[PDB]
Amino acid sequence: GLRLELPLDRIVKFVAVGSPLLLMSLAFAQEFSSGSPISCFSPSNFSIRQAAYVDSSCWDSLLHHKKSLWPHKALPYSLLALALLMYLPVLLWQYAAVPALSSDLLFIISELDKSYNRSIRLVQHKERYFEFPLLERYLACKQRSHSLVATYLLRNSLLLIFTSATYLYLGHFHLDVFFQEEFSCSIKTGLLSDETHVPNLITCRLTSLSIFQIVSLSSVAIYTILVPVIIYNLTRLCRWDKRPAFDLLSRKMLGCPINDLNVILLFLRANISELISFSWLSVDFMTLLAG
Amino acid sequence: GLRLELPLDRIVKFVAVGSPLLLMSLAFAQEFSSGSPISCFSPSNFSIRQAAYVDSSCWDSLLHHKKSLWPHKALPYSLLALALLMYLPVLLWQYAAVPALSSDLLFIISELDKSYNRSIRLVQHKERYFEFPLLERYLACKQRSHSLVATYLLRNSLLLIFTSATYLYLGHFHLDVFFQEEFSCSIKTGLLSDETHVPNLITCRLTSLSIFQIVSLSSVAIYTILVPVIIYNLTRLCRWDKRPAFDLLSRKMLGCPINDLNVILLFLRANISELISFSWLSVDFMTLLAG
Amino acid sequence: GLRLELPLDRIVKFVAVGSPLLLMSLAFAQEFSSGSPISCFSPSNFSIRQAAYVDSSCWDSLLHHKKSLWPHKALPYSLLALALLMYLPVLLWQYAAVPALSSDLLFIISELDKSYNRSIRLVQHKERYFEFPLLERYLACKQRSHSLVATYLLRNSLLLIFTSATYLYLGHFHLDVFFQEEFSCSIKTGLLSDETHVPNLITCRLTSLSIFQIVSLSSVAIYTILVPVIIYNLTRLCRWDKRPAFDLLSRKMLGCPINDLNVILLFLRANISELISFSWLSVDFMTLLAG
Amino acid sequence: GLRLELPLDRIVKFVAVGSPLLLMSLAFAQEFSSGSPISCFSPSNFSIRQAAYVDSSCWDSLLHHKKSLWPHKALPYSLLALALLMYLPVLLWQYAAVPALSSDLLFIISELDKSYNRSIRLVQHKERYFEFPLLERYLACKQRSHSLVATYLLRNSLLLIFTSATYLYLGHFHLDVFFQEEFSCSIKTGLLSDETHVPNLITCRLTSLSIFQIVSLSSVAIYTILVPVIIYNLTRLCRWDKRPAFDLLSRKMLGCPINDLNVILLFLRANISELISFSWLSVDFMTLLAG
Amino acid sequence: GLRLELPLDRIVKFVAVGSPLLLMSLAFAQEFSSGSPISCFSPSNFSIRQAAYVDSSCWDSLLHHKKSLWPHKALPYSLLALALLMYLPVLLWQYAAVPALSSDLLFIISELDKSYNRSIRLVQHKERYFEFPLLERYLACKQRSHSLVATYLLRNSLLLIFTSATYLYLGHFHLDVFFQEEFSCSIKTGLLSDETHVPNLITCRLTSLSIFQIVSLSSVAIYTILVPVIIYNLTRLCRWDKRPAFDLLSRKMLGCPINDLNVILLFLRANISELISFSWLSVDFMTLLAG
Amino acid sequence: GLRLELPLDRIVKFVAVGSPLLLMSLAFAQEFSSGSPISCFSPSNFSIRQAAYVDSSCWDSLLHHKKSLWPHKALPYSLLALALLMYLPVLLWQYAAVPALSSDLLFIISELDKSYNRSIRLVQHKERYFEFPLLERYLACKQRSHSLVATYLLRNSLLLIFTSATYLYLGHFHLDVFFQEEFSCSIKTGLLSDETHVPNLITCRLTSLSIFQIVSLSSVAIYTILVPVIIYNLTRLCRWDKRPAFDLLSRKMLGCPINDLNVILLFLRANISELISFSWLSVDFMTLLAG
Amino acid sequence: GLRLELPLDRIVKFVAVGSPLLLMSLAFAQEFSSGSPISCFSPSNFSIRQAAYVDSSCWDSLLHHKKSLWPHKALPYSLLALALLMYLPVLLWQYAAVPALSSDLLFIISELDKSYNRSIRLVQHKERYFEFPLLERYLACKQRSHSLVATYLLRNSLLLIFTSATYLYLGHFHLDVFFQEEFSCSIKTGLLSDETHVPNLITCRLTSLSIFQIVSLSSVAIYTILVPVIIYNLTRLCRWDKRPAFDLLSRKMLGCPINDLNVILLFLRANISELISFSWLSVDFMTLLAG
Repeated sequence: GLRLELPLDRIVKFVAVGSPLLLMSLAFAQEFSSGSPISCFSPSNFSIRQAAYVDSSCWDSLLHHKKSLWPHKALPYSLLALALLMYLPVLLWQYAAVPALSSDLLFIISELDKSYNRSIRLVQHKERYFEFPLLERYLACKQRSHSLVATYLLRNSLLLIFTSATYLYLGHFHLDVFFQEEFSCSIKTGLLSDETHVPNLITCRLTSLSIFQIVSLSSVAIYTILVPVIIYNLTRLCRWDKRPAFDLLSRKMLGCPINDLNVILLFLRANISELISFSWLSVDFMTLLAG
Repeated sequence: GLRLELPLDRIVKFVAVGSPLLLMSLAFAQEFSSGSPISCFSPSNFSIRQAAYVDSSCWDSLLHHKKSLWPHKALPYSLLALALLMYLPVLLWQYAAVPALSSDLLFIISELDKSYNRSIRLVQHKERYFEFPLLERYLACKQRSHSLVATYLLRNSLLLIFTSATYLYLGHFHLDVFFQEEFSCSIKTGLLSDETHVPNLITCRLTSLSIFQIVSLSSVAIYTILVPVIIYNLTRLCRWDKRPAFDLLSRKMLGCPINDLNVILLFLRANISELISFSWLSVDFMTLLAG
Repeated sequence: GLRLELPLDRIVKFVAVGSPLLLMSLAFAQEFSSGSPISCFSPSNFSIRQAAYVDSSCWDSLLHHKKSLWPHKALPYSLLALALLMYLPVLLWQYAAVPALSSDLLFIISELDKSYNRSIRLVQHKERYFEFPLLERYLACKQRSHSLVATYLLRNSLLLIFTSATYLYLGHFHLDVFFQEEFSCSIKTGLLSDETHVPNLITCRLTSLSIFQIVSLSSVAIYTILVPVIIYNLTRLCRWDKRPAFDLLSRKMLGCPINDLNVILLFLRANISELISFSWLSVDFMTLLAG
Repeated sequence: GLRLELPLDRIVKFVAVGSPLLLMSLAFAQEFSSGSPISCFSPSNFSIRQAAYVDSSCWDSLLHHKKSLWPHKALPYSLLALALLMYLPVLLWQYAAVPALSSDLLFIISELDKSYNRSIRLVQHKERYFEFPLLERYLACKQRSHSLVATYLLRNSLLLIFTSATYLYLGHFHLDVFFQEEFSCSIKTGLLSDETHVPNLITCRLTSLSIFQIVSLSSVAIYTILVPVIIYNLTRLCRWDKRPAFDLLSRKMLGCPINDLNVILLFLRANISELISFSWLSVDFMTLLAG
Repeated sequence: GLRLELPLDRIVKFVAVGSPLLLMSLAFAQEFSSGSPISCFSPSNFSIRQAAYVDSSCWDSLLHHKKSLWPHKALPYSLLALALLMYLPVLLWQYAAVPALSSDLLFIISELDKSYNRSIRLVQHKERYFEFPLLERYLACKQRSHSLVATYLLRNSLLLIFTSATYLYLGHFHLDVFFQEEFSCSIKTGLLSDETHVPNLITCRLTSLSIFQIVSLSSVAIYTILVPVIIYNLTRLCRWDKRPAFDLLSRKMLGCPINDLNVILLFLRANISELISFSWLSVDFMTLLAG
Repeated sequence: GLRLELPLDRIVKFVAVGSPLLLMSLAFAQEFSSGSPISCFSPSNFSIRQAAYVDSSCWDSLLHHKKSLWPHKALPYSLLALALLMYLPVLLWQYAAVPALSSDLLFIISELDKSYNRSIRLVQHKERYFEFPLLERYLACKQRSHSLVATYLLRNSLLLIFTSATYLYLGHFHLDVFFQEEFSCSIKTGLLSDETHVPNLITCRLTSLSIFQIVSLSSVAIYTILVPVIIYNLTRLCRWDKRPAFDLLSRKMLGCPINDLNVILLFLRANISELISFSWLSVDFMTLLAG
Repeated sequence: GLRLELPLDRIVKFVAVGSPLLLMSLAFAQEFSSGSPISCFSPSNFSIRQAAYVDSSCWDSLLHHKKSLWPHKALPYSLLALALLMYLPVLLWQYAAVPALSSDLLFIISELDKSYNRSIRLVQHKERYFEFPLLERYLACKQRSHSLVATYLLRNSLLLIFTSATYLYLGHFHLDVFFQEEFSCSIKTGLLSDETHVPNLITCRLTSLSIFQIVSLSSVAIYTILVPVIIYNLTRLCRWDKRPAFDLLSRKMLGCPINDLNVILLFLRANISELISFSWLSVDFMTLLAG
């Protein structure tokens, strides 16, 4: 029943994955309802099937003559790609960091409990500093590594990079097609030319500009909101974490803070409820700890 | 099986989250049924496709010429945003207050049970005042804090602020479009101008004014009803809570009532059924307590 | 596995909550099927879209000129409100009476079982009257209260009040629109006036008068049926309830019958199967009770 | 795991409740499919909307001029009412007879098992007649009552009464509208009069006469079949039921057969598998019973 | 975990009940899809609604003038009735034979196991013939009865009778309407007569003759296949069943084979896996049985 | 948790049953979508209903005049019949072979384990050849039988026969209608003759030739692939199976290989994981087997 | 609870199987929505049914005259075949390698645990090299085999081969039909010729070119991404795997690396968490291992 993810990262992943899916569903469920996502004012003597042909041709082309409006067609697929892009760092953390850290937390929790139990017999009263050789050798070995701190940094770095990519994509493509609801589509380009019945230019109107605007604005707003929490999570480990065995923990509590020790200390602090935290909530001393 | 939420707050959160979703579903399920949410009286010689083009264009524009009716289009999305705004304080309370308070309740419950068991042997008859040092040191440490009382106040403060925001939004936007069921829409503004067939102004009628009025009135009524219960919950802790170990509880029962002691006392009173409340329901005395 | 609700109240709540929902579903499921809930005999030269505009406008207005038929539009929503109005007393009883009464029943059941077990050793043969001080002090304390009897009365009072409100609403609004299946609707009131093509008055017919009549009659009938059972439940406690420990129960069996003793006695009688009711089904005596 | 209902009554209740629901579903699922349940031969120059108006008006009126065909409209609702009418006696038996009889069966089963166990020690060989005072006093008390036999009779009486009511309703209303598939409907009665375009009389045809005939015939047939089993169940207890402790049972096996003893004897016989029925299947004697 | 039904009867009941339901679903799911199950070649000047009226009238009448085609309309209901007719014998066997036979099998299995255990102590080496008085008295009592063999015969007899009824119905009604896909329907019989516009006779074509033919042929084929297995099951008990305690079984293995002994012997043989069948699979002898 | 089916036969049955169902669903789900499965080029002056009549008549007839195209109509039903034809051998194996073989495997497994346990005490060191009389008598009795080997052969024989039947049906019927997408249908054969308006011959086109071709080709390909695995399974037992107790197994390992011994040996080899296969994976010797 | 698949192969199989199904669903769900997947500009005097006939005929033919566009019709079926082609290697690995390897891992894990337990008693201080004869004989027997390494290589080889086949198919067929949205279809080839009304050539346009392009590009991209991980998995075993009993493991750690030893070593390393890995996470020595 161990908890292997910080509470903030859980809600960050949930929001970042869920929101593009919700926006994509809000766009799929409207164009199926309204029918065609584009209308065209065909001439009066175009019967019925020729009007449908004009509609389909202008929707397929999507090129304003008098310049290109391709983002309208590729909205839900581009939104769906964002879901996979957000889900990739979660998969990386799931399949690259949690197996080692799970064992590293279980072992340290068990031996911390054992050390507390051993110190209990000393409480009811110095062969204590050397009494835990494992807690010094193992912790010195892990402090010199750089194994999974890199993955923890890189997950947030990837999330920030993809957020910046979304910013660039939106601000470079969707901005130039705002407030553009109609365009002059043409079909007299290929073999249909040299045929006098069909007019030269046909006006057509997009029927889903509101969905486009709402999706763009909402996505920009939420992915703006989601940046400070990400940078806070990234910068959380930069400052040194401070709250018998805890004395030995504080003994090697110094130096550059970029190790594997900081992440396991953070996960230990976030999982303090597993071990006996009776004395943790009450922040002489031996008399109080006697009970 | 501990209960970590007051019964009143449960129903308040349930109502405040559920009702905008129900109203939004009552609006989605009608415009899909009736087809277009707006009709237009196109001229007789407009064939079929041109009438649909006029309908779609006037629905997209939604601007009365002879002034703007944008709330009609943005009703379900604005209602959906209210659901997230209501759900945010619940998330804050879930992820910021309940972990510490759960441990603080478990510890106090266990040691209260232990103290009652110890006093039982004294019942069947003064080393009793000093017999519980933890119940004095821990309770004095928590009484000097201000940790989670701020969150408890801020949840209700946020709910009140968002209710006021809903009031302002409704009374500033929806009021000026009541009793307005039809408008003169125009399409001869862009490239469609200088074309004599289409008339200058086309009358159009909204087919969902009843849903608009009903949703607005119902939402105003329910969020009016939900205010006194919120202010009662906020003001509940302002008055000091009054009902061996309970004597020590009453001993430090004084001073300014804004501490972390008041909230844990309220949760203890609301969870009296966990411990032995045999003597609680019967509100000399030692002879009665002997059984 | 305690039973905390009388069997009659269960079926009363089930009927009173379920029936408006069933009637509302019988009205939603028909107007979605038949299409428009109102038809209009537009002139022959009105094309197609103008007829739909006339239909929508007359349905939105719903005002007979040659007086108002608004109950037809607001039938399912008014029926849905009745469901919440019926559900409110159930919520009140669930969140205001059952927690105290559950403990009060558990304690009395356990101590009744203990007293029966103690009297068993006296059966196989006067320090018996004073042998149960708790059963006298606790029962005298509860007999002087007025705590949850008020809630039990007020639940049925609220149900009766809401039934009377439904009576008044139906008999004051739905009665004047019976046998009215068609009306002369007009659209030439606003900007559509001074336009000679549209006629002055257009006949329209309601296509759901049968559903209206059936719903009204059925609701009146069932809420007429549901009144005598409610008044019987309310008047049940007015008469004093009569069927070692039961001798002490009969000892304080007198006085004004409006206490908290009557309701707990009723719940004890309705939950006689929990304790040992071997002698209850066989209604000298010590010889029979020896087995 | 006690069985509290006779096998015949189970299938009777299942058939009587299920069949009207099945017939109602066979009528709902057809008129939604075919569209309108009535067609009308409007004149050729009635455009499109006027034909729909004529259809809806004639369906709402449903009055043959050259006399009333209201059963066609009220078929599924009248069938649905039969489901509740059939379900009411089941509810009465569930909430009025089974709680007392459950305890009365459990007690008699347990003490019968105890008596058999006591007689076992006498088998391996007269203080036996007086050895079971409870089996005589309790059984004499129950034989003088009339408590739940009245409910058992009244359930079948109510079922028979409602079957007779269904017979009367069908044979008094549905018989006069058989072989009537078309009628002359009129709409020129109210304000539509003094208008020369609409003809005086319009022929209309019912499109669901086959469903009407099939439902009527099937319901009559099944509720004819269901009567002899009901009367057999009612008359089952009139004849006295005949198959140490069973000798005492046979000792008071006489007199008028209308008591509470007959019903509990029937339920005991139908639940013979609960106790040790090893000797029941083998229908000197002590030597055989020794094993 | 006893098995109370022969494997062959299980598949027979499954096929006989499932197949009419499958055929009925294959007919419901096609006429809902294709729309109307009958088309009519109305004249050119019949507008739109008059053609629908002609279609509905000819479908309702279904009477060839120049003789009756009623089986086409009543196909799915007649197929549904066959499901209940097939299910009735299963209900009879479930509610009339299995309760007695279950106890009769449990008792004989337990005492057979006991006898085998007793003979085990004699194996490791004549007070054996009289050692099982119950196995002789009980088996002689059951051999003289005729209780449930009649039900076992009557179930298969009813299945055969209903198969013959299906044969007669199909071969007497469906045969005369094969290769008949169109007919001359008339509507000028009632009040529509003396009206010159509608022609005297209108040709109409059935659009579901293929479904009719396929259903008829398939049903005939499968219910032909299902007869030999039924007659084999019926004739199975006519021949005497042959494979310490089994010696006593063979001792009364003679006489007329129509008893209750044959059916319980068949069920014992079909449930040989319940008891110790170690020696059954190996079909001197005492030396082999020693292990 | 015994495994009673070879892994190859599992996938063979899964493929052979699933694939016709998948192909049938790929044909049902297309003709419901496209509407009519056949179109006809009716003349210009045929109104609307006469065109539908022509379509339905030509689809029902399906007879090219200038020869018969009946396989197009009977594709999904003929595909559905193949599912039952494939499922029949699985039912035969389930209800005719597995009950005897299950017991025969359980007994041999248990006694093999017992023999291994007995030989264990001899390992840690000739009364061993005669030490297992059952393993010789029972195995000699089963080797002389021919009971369930016939069923095992006949299942694969039936599968091969039905595959050959499918080959013959496809290659004899579907081959002559390939590359035939249109035909000249006629309706002027019966009473519609001697009527000048309808032309003599009407061209019609099949709209589902692609589905026909794809289904035919895919089915031929997969049932070609499925033949070598079937013949391998059939020929598997023809060669003698070769890998204290296993010495006795090898002792009677000779003669004609068509017995019941081969199938139980195959199932034993396929279920080697049930017993102790510690020495099986390591393929002097007594020293190695000591551990 | 053993893990029998490498984590990388799990995600590879998941992606390779899921993605063609997702792409196929993205193509099925669009052409059902838009209606026909192809439109045609029929002449004005073609009524309604002739236009539908032209549409269906041109969709069935799909042959540009002025060369063949068959990939458009066969997109979802060709995508569905890829799912089975990807699933086949997973089935091969499931039914050909995992049963032997499961036992081979269980045995080695159990005996490794036993050896560690035996060495524990030697830790707390040379009959150790010969102390594990099984770990040498069994491991030498498996090192000389080539049984399941071939299957492990062949699974990835098959995946690479099918990826190359997909590359060839796409680049040889889909490339020549890009940027081709319309074609000149003809119907005047068969019996419809010599008929002057229908024109010689009819222009038609594909309405699903965007789906075609998106599916092709996306599939190419993802199956390009999936190649380096496959080749990494294939090349993983080529390099020798390096990290009392582990000394014996290192003793035969040499030679050509193509054996069955490498795969079981890889699976042991990937399943290190099953056994006691307390000393694994802490990478003199005996003093540290004493705890």
